[PDB]
Amino acid sequence: TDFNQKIEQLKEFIEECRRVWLVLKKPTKDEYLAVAKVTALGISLLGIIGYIIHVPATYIKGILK
Amino acid sequence: KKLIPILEKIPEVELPVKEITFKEKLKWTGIVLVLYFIMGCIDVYTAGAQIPAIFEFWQTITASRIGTLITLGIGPIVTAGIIMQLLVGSGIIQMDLSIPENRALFQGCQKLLSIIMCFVEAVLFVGAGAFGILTPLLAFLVIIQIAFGSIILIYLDEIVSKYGIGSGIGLFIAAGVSQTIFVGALGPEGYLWKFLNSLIQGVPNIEYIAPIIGTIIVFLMVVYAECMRVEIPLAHGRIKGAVGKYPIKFVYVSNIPVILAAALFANIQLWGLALYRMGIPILGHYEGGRAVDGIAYYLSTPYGLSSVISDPIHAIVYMIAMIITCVMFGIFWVETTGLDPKSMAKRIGSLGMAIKGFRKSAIEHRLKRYIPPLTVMSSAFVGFLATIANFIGALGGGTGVLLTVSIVYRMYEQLLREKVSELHPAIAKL
Amino acid sequence: ETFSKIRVKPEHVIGVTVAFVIIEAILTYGRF
RNA sequence: CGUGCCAAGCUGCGAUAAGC
RNA sequence: AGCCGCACGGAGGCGAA
RNA sequence: GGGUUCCUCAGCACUGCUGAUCAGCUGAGGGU
Repeated sequence: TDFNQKIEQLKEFIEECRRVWLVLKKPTKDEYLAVAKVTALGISLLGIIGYIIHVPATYIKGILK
Repeated sequence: KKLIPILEKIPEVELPVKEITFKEKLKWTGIVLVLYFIMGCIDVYTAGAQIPAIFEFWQTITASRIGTLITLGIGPIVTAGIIMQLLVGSGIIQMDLSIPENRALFQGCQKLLSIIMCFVEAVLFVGAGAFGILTPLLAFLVIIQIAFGSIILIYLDEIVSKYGIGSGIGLFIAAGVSQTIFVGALGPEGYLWKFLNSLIQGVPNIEYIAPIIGTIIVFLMVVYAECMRVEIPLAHGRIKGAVGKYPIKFVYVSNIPVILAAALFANIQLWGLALYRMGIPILGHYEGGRAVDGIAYYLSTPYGLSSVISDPIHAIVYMIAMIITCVMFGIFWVETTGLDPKSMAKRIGSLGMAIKGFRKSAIEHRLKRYIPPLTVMSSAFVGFLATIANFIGALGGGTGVLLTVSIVYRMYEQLLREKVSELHPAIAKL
Repeated sequence: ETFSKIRVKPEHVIGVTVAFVIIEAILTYGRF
């Protein structure tokens, strides 16, 4: 029984989410671009350093293993 | 009364009320970043140069690296935080932080546990057969180093947290993923090459470039999602205008939250295998390294290289499973830690000056009403995204990429709020 | 704030870390 | 009496409103 | 080759169409 | 007849036969 209730309710709340939604802002080539640009940038920035450290430090572990 | 004695014994970091220049917060952060790589690279002192593959599931979230001085990484700290949110979350240990007591209680306490979980994980790791040779003597030695390295991070986090920019954890994670990418794709045994070479060799291997694509796609997707937002707040309109909204929950709301959901699963695949080759199959039958049956199995993220269709049901469960945990964490974080009332209102209204009126009652109500979308959704969604981000699968981690990208942007913001606060020595709250 | 009866200046943790590195960095590698 | 993103006075203008 | 009256703000906009 | 003096919020340089955290006062919104 209760199960039916809750099921009836979620359907309601979820519908309450409606009147709330219908808003989201799709990104514009301009904004989207600029952003995704900084993201990848920082990503590679955090990646490189790990490389500079890793790669070689393994050339060692490896040539002395 | 509380565990205040040993709690007062646990060192902390000296926070200077002096002038900490942007240039210094920056330079500081950087020093932490590097010491991170050093450890993440250095291997743990252990004669058994032979280690049983790796746990392609814990690293990412735990942004660490098995076999190195940081083989446990942020893992403990996260675990710890997970429990707290669990207790102080399901009311089990109801606490109204408000007072600097509960606040500093919840904290100090968790910190300790972090050191507890620091060793536990260590032992659990070796006990899960993360290295192969259980020489009671050698085993002991290892555990030492292991958990002690993670300790350094706990304190390096503290440093960044009070001497630089952004956050240790946040950083650290982004630190790892970024590297995992730049190296995996371009490093020594780099993929871009393995692919490029495969082209030259004359046998174009779509499996060498694949994972690299996986990452672009994710990044692109994850970013879009990280964009979603509301809008003023005044009109401008476009324009402006004066006053001053006005936000609109989004993705970074359920950040720390999802970090905990994924981390929960992290401690299950670890805790199951651990309590597998060291007892009874409570959680699942691993074999082959990871798990091939049990709670463990149904709760193991599918990513790595390519998406696995050959197990629909497996997908479904995971997804739904991840969603539940996500929502749970999100709630235990708002009970909690989500846009409060005091501070909110207290500050709010401002833009004192013709442009022309202001605000007042009713506004708060409306906001709260049209604000119950985040928390639940924010996470429910994210968690979904994160998960699906894994089916697709990508370098560094389908779910990890989501955090990184976010952490990196919240880290850009940090760099700006700073570039400015470095001018008007006062508005350190607007 | 913190109930940590003890105060530790970052310069230390950093140097203490440079410690872990040197120790194991040589404790392991540079065999013999 | 209106008209400006915010516009009280002055000036301009007139629902095409400091303009077409 | 600037401009958005007196009117030097904030935001935003117009101008080699 | 007055004309916003009404209600709310924020205020105290002005007005209030003293003072004021109050107000028919000052500012912004709202209200028929």
